[PDB]
Amino acid sequence: MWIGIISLFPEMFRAITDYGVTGRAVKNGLLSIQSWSPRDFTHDRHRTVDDRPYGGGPGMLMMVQPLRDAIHAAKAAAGEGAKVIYLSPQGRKLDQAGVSELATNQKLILVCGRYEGIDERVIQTEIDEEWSIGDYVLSGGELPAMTLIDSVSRFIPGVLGEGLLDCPHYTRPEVLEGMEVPPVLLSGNHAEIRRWRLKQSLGRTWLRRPELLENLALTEEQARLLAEFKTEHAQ
Ligand SMILES: Nc1ncnc2c1ncn2[C@@H]1O[C@H](CSCC[C@H](N)C(=O)O)[C@@H](O)[C@H]1O
Repeated sequence: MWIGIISLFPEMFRAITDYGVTGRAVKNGLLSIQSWSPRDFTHDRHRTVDDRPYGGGPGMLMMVQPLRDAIHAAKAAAGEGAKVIYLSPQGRKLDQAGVSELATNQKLILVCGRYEGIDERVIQTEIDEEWSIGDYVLSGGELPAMTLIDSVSRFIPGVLGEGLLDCPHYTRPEVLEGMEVPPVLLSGNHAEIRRWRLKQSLGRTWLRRPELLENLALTEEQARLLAEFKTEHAQ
């Protein structure tokens, strides 16, 4: 996987380039990242990158020419089949399934807005798809870009060595403040353990995200474990 970045603050990406799973993938070559900043495509003395919006409005928009030039340069480095993504609260809402679709590309170019955004005609001319990390607003496309890169990298084979929320987890000591590790975790029974996990997963998804379960086709075993969870919950 190759990733080109267009952003006014390339340095922010160090958060993904130098730490954890992501930094190691990068140091090992599973992942590469280059960035072109619109600031280096500026022609004026003040290096201008924002511009006024037609029709009035609150903020600024990214100046079009320095933005397009930065995008063109990433396009030139990357070539054919490099999907251009614009991070935007107006794009498709990201979820594990879309992360899957994205992880399927070998080359991506991510476009990071600042201010109130980018010119509609640049989106229509330069971008293949818009993606949002969630129904809320950030002041930049960097975190969203890094978020996209992080979740997707987890699918590349050397990076790490289905409907429900995960179950609770436990690790040393066996009793922490009078609270014990559920005894099944301590038995060695592979299936009694797997059963407790699926059951806790079903119950948590019910308690916290009942709507995920409605989009799930449960097996009879899952229905029984849920029904069983719901019952020992009324106690
Ligand atoms: N939830 C979210 N997902 C992805 N990008 C987001 C985001 N919130 C903000 N951004 C990024 O940061 C910028 C500033 S906020 C922009 C909101 C503007 N009303 C909209 O039309 O664009 C956008 O250009 C976007 O790239």
